[PDB]
Amino acid sequence: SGDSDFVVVANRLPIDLSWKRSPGGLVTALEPLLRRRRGAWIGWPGIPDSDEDPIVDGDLVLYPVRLSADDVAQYYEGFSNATLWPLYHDVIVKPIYNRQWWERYVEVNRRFAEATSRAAARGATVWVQDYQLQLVPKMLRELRPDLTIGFFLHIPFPPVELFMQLPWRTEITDGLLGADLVGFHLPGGAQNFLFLARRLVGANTSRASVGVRSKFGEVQIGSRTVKVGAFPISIDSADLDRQARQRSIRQRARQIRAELGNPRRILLGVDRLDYTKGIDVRLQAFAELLAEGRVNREDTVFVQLATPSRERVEAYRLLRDDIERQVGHINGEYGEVGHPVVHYLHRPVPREELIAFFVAADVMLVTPLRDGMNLVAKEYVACRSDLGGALVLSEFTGAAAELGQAYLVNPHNLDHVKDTMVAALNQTPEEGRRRMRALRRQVLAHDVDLWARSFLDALASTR
Amino acid sequence: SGDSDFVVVANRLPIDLSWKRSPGGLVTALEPLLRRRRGAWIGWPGIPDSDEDPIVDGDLVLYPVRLSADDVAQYYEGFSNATLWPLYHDVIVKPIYNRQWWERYVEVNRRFAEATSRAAARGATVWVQDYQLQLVPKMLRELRPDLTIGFFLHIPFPPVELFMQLPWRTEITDGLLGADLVGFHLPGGAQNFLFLARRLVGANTSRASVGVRSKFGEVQIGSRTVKVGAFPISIDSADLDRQARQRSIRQRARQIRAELGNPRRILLGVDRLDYTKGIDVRLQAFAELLAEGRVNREDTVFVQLATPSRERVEAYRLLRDDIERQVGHINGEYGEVGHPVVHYLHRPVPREELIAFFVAADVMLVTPLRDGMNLVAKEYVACRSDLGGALVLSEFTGAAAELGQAYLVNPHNLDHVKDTMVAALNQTPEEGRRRMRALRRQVLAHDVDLWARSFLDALASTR
Amino acid sequence: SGDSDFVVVANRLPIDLSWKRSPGGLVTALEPLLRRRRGAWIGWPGIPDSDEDPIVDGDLVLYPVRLSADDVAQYYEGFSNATLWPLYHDVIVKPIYNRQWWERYVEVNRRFAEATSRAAARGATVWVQDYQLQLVPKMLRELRPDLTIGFFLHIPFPPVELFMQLPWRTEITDGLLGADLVGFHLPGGAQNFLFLARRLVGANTSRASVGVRSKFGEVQIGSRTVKVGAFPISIDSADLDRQARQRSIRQRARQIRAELGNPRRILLGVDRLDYTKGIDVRLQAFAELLAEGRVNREDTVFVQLATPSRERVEAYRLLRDDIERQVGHINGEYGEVGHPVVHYLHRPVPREELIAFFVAADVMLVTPLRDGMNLVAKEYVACRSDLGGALVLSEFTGAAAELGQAYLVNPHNLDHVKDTMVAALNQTPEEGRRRMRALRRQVLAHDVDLWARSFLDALASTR
Amino acid sequence: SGDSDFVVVANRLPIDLSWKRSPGGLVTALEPLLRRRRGAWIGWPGIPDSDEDPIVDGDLVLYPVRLSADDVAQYYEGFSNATLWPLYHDVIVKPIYNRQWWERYVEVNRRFAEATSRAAARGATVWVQDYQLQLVPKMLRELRPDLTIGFFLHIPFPPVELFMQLPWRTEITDGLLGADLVGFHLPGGAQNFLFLARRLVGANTSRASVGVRSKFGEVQIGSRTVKVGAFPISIDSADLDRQARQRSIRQRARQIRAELGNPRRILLGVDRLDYTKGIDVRLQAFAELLAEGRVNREDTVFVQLATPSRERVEAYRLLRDDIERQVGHINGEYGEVGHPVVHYLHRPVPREELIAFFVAADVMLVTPLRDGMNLVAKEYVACRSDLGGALVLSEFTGAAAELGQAYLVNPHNLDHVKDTMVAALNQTPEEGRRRMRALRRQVLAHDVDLWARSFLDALASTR
Ligand SMILES: Nc1ncnc2c1ncn2[C@@H]1O[C@H](COP(=O)(O)OP(=O)(O)O[C@H]2O[C@H](CO)[C@@H](O)[C@H](O)[C@H]2O)[C@@H](O)[C@H]1O
Ligand SMILES: Nc1ncnc2c1ncn2[C@@H]1O[C@H](COP(=O)(O)OP(=O)(O)O[C@H]2O[C@H](CO)[C@@H](O)[C@H](O)[C@H]2O)[C@@H](O)[C@H]1O
Ligand SMILES: Nc1ncnc2c1ncn2[C@@H]1O[C@H](COP(=O)(O)OP(=O)(O)O[C@H]2O[C@H](CO)[C@@H](O)[C@H](O)[C@H]2O)[C@@H](O)[C@H]1O
Ligand SMILES: Nc1ncnc2c1ncn2[C@@H]1O[C@H](COP(=O)(O)OP(=O)(O)O[C@H]2O[C@H](CO)[C@@H](O)[C@H](O)[C@H]2O)[C@@H](O)[C@H]1O
Repeated sequence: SGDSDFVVVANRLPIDLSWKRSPGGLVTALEPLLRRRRGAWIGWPGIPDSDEDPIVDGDLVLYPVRLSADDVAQYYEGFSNATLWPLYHDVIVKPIYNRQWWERYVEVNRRFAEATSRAAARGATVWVQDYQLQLVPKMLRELRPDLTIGFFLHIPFPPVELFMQLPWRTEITDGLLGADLVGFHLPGGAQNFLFLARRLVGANTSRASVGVRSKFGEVQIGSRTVKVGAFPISIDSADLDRQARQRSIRQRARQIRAELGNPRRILLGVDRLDYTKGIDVRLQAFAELLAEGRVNREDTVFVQLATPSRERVEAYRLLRDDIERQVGHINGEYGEVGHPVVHYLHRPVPREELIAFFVAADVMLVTPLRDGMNLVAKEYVACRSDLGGALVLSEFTGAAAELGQAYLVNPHNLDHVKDTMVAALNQTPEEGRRRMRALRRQVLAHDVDLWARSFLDALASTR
Repeated sequence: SGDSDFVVVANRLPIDLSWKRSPGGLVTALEPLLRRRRGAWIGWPGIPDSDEDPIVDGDLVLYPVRLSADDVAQYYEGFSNATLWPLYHDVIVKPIYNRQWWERYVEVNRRFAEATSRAAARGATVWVQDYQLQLVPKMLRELRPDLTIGFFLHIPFPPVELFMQLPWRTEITDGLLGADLVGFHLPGGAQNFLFLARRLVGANTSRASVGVRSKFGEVQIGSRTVKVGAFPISIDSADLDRQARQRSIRQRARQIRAELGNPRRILLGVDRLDYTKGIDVRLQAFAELLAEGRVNREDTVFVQLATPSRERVEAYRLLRDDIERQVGHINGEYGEVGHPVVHYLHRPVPREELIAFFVAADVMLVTPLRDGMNLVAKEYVACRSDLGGALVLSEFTGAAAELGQAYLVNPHNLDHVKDTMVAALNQTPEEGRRRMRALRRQVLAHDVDLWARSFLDALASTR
Repeated sequence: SGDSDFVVVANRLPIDLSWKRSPGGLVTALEPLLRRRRGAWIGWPGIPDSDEDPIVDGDLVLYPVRLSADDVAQYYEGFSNATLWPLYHDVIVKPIYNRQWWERYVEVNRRFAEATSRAAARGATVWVQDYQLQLVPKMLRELRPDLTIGFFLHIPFPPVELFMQLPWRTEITDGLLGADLVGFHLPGGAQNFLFLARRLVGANTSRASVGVRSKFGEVQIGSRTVKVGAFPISIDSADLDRQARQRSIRQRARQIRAELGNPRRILLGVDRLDYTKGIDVRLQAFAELLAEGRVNREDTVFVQLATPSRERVEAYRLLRDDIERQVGHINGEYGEVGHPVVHYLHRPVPREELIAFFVAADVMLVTPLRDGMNLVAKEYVACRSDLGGALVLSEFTGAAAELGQAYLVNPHNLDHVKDTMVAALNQTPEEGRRRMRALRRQVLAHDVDLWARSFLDALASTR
Repeated sequence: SGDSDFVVVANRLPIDLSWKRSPGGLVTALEPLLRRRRGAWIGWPGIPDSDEDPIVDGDLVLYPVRLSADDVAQYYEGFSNATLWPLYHDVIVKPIYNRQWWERYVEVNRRFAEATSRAAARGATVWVQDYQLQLVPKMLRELRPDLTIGFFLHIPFPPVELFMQLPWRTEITDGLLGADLVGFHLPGGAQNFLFLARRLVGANTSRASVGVRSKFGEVQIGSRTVKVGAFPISIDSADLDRQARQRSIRQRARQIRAELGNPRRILLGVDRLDYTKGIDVRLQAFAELLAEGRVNREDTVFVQLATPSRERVEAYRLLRDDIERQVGHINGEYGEVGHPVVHYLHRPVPREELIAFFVAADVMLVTPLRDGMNLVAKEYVACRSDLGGALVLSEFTGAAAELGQAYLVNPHNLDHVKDTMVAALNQTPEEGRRRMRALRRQVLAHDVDLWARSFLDALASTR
């Protein structure tokens, strides 16, 4: 019946493609828990039409979920990325409502639930991850009412006015309510969920504000209670802090500045390419600052590192076209031959190279239109043990709830985005250090370990 | 100092362009109150660069507000229609954030406040109308703290996640909080407003659900309390009921059906042209039903009457192009020469002609994506004293909160929109009558008089 | 070796899909020649992956060419319709240059040549039809130097400045030069071909103007001479004339006018849907005339009958969208419920119904941007034995070279298109008759029989 | 009556904006003729609403033509740049036919003719320049039949099938026929003009091919004959040759290569931004070569220098957007931070800097879709006295008729454009020198002086 007493369910297995374990991430965050539990991980291995035979990793048992390329297209590229993703992110792009996508999403979700049941021992603890798998908790509780089930959403949970658009709004809500604990990064998501529970499902809920890792909400579902909480994700702050101190990284950061023609100021953007990330906004702000002579085109350069994402989704292709136009435009207007003012890469950057960029950057531009947390904001902070740099951060990130000492911006307020970029570029050394010290105190004290433990303690208490 | 003890403030004066009073509307709803008060109306006369000399109407004193064509472009076509309107309607279209529009909106709002102060006697009651004038209550209270000020929003008040986009979010919120009473059509708007008050402004508010014309919310603003309520607007039900019974109207309805080639079923759409109104959705549903042979192209016709709106706003021009494409397409595919399946007019229809269409229509299609109330739903119901017809109504209207006996649809769920249109077309006489009787009981009992009195009683109680 | 002494090669067999002979067309025009020759027809049967076994029709032997759906996509929808077609029609739409399309076009052309060789007896006469098969004459002469080969292009032959764009310009030119006779509708095409022969291929040609069915051009290709001529295609004028006189047709024409609400004037457009046909132009002209009050929206109606074409080619889908927008727009602006000013059908009209429309129409609108001949202009004329009606005809048709008594227009000169439509609508009975009599004298004397005989006499003389 | 016996008429005066004479160009080419004649120049000074008082330059008398910003918009940006320009260049972009533009073009042309008459002495020689002023010769001959009038078109003269689109085709043709000599860069243009003369105007013309600076064509216009010829424009080859040899230029070329990260190969594009210039084609070719690994992204760089043009014309803005997208795209895909594979400037480059780029570039990419001559091809050749470099040149330039030793390409044949770019990048030193020597022999022997003298000798012989 499966001999795992702790099970993680996520769209992907924690491996890279023969194959090896992916570095960092949740799987590393859960390392010391797997040392005391019989742990399993359920997910798609990332290859189409694979076996579903369990793979032993010593520390982990991997249960591959079989998906065809067609399953992936309709469940993932379709329903997950082109229905749920834009809807949950404040419909920045118009969601597509497609019944064939929904039906595949249901099937695939069931397949994940079945795989989980195979792995899970009696009374096992299950942690379901993220928006692609919102039906699993209910499906799992129906197959296996003995299980303790947690669910955490890594993206925002939208306001009810928007969520209601979903023709399958009730099925998704019922899906989440199959969990013992439903967690979000922010109290706002939790409160939206409680309100949805009363409005759409008619369940009795708690009415108080939801705290951070405390003051939990409750939804009554017949005989049982669903716990609702906010657990803001973070990074392995100490590890990144240590990694950024390496001599090789610091020398690379110096070499990067030399390769850029030794600018006095470097702005940096690091993003998975997504319309949620507000890359177009920072480029527009930068172009207008150059037009206004408020940024010196001779000693200031912007580096944007976009890692490719969701190429088969038309909205992402269109966003890529817009950004790339902006890059060519800005350089043609304000650059010189042999000296761009914008450097842009559309590719995955090796982790040590990326860290060197964090170390090199005088201003980190993290300006999403809407983002669940955004780890890049926290990664930059963790890397600046030298206390240099400046973080310009959108209010519409979960990170802005913790990183209040950054230069916060409303990305829709372009005038203030521009004022703020100038302010960050021209800050005094002391003021820069004051902010970075405060940000680091936060990020170092609130790491992924605290997050993981807080969620699992909450989940454990529902027993 | 002005000798009016009751003052209405709205973007437009209640006149038609020399000039005469506009029929119906709020000005008719307030007729018996003006018989017992010295009443004034403040608004733009609809002509550019006019005098601001008061005009006596016997029952009313009209205070024209001077606006230039440029004022109208930036305050109205700009900020009101291309910033606030799309934002408040769940960003169906992308709002434009423009500082020049904001500054004009502020100036014009101040000009309205000044005009109000001129007209208003000491201790006068003021009722400010709608989204173009959200700054007036605060501006007015600053000029004239002796006044009792009510404000009613005729469009939805969006969720906080969306409202927060507005770079001038705080100024707008402070603006509304200048009122003694802030009213919305729905509890949902009221509750969004209270939540915004706590989150953005930090004011202490009530935490309970907001009732309908009862169980009011409260926002504490220093020394004074702001009342927050839901007052769902309606029509002069009895008057429209009476008007629809005229012999001439009923004969016209018969003649309309003959001019349409005597179809067995007529579907009707009546809308101010707006992307909020979901005209594209009903056309898509109709086209697919015809493709699927689920509607008989030989005996069923759809009439769409769009009255022109906001021609200088690009989004409205684009929507008009899309709808008109759909019309040509559907007729080219399923019509015959001499017999369209879709009749479409882009023009204002005389009121008696419009009522004849309500009487003629077997199915009323009211399918907005998002609408504050939508009066057309209620007008149709009021017209069907014969108890014929069927109302297909979007859940995303304020009207759907009262007209639950209609055929309710999620307009994003196209499959169900299509199922519902077939069901309404093919309903039994008895089932049709059962629904229409129940709808009429509601609409006849809850008219614009009840709405107006409920709001003003609430406003009066803040003294 | 095949026992046919006269062979027609065309993209399609002359059949309809079991199957029966297509009415009218070239196959009917060649009926009395097949009575004195052993005739064969080579072409695709219109079904994918068919046999290539000959089919005896008594009067004809049909040699089916096997094509896969992929062959059709790349050779026909691709190279023929999306490379050659827009290029030859003055690049109204941007040609797509695709090497995979070219290679398939070559393969398919070879397959046609092989099929021809199978059917053709020693010394047989072969008539290759149109732009999809321009490589066949050279390929055929290489396989079978005993054959007499004619080729006729049914579309315009573009000026050299445009033809030169084609990366495979030389291969196409060499292809055509494989024929003993290369014929075009117009001297202009013939002269373009001669000039191309000198410029691109370097062959010695004649330098005189090319006559109509006379004064032929010559291209010297080593040992042999290629004849170049103009043979303007026509219709079976006498048959259509006779058909239009039927009592049933005339009664249908009257019934059509009654079904249109008995307009005083009917304008008609009849076209295979194509961006070459200038349907968008006549709609624009009509809309502006209505806007200007120069056409009476109360007693004048426009009927447009578009038969579907090339749905898998994006440019045709886009044109359909534009036209259909125009239709919806014009009706929404100038129509009434129950009375459109534009009736539009996107569907094949039965031949007797179409003829009834020709008979009913007061003004025939034939306004292509560029058209090889356009048979509709001549069909209308043939149908008006009552001498009623008016033909408005684009100068950029081959038909305008013969139908000079029509109301000729430059479709790019919209002001004059509009003036001309008013003039045609309001012509005196006598002036209308004078033009229609002259047009009919032309069309009745120059029919498809004269065309076919003239081409084949020219082809025969090369022996 | 004006005391100038030689008069140049062009859209612009030969000055830069107080003001000074523009370097190089036609005005320098005509320097030794002005030393023996009383010369005048008629044109717009480039400022709106100026005086028309003559300005003495000692060597020249400048007659400013008064134009308002509105005149410029409708005559120049409108008719010239958005009607004639796309039409004459094979409708790469769709011409706009606008009667208001035409009427302004007529008025402005008349104003130029009047200014000319003011300056011109009895029996004076007049040289009218280019496509904005095609009506002047007829207008001038009507005012002043004593004048000898030449006209030269600097852009291609399109084939008749395209020219015929122009609603004002006859007025333009009559306009040109007002000249004693009409000259084009190429025999092809001359021959198109003769054919147009016979077809549209019905004039008797010569029928032979038109030679280069010889074997002239003739159009008979009543009593007088119009000479038609081909005079391919060139540059001051010797001066540019000398200029490129300067030590400072050669050092700058070396410094440019160092600033580019010392690539082994530099490709260069230099163009006035125009959709005729095929900048999008070379970028596409370069991107695909990089994708295919046929160009080394580590040691090969492309520099594109676009100088801004016609910003108020939407087609030019759209082309700029497309190019700039391509630049950003290619760099994001194949560049490195600190090392773009494409450098792009949208700005006027100082002449000495531009020459340094010619000297630095290993491959010159001159790939227009259609261009009258293209001087950049010849400028590059003149600069390479070191015999290094390679010229990749579109067949669809007038320059390709003289520069046959370059690497000629059909820009529509992208496969061959790509093959050719690889071939040019990888040519042997010797083969490179062989081509460059031959090209230089041509360009050095056929300079702007030969062109100017040949045209004026032809013009003089019509006396
Ligand atoms: N060019 C590049 N090269 C190499 N690495 C790059 C890169 N660009 C970004 N990365 C890395 O990818 C990760 C992106 O982190 P995000 O917070 O943006 O996660 P994401 O949006 O994908 O997932 C969701 O989950 C996370 C965690 O819950 C939330 O922060 C987020 O809001 C939510 O959308 C970072 O670790 C970052 O360093
Ligand atoms: N073709 C036509 N010819 C003639 N008359 C036509 C017409 N089409 C529509 N009308 C009339 O115009 C009015 C439209 O009523 P709506 O409820 O849609 O108001 P509207 O959206 O403009 O204003 C806002 O205020 C009202 C009242 O608060 C809210 O119902 C609404 O949600 C909100 O957007 C109806 O009275 C209707 O009969
Ligand atoms: N809605 C409808 N319903 C039923 N029938 C319809 C119809 N619309 C058009 N037709 C019929 O289809 C034919 C179209 O004739 P065209 O001259 O336009 O041919 P087409 O352009 O396809 O072919 C090419 O070959 C012919 C003949 O050489 C050239 O005239 C032409 O220029 C060239 O492009 C007519 O017989 C017409 O009556
Ligand atoms: N980025 C940059 N910075 C500085 N200078 C730059 C530049 N880009 C281009 N130039 C210069 O501008 C000129 C462009 O020459 P073209 O031949 O392309 O002329 P153009 O097309 O404008 O005019 C028309 O006239 C000429 C002459 O008859 C014809 O060659 C042409 O076909 C026709 O369209 C060159 O002298 C070139 O060196």
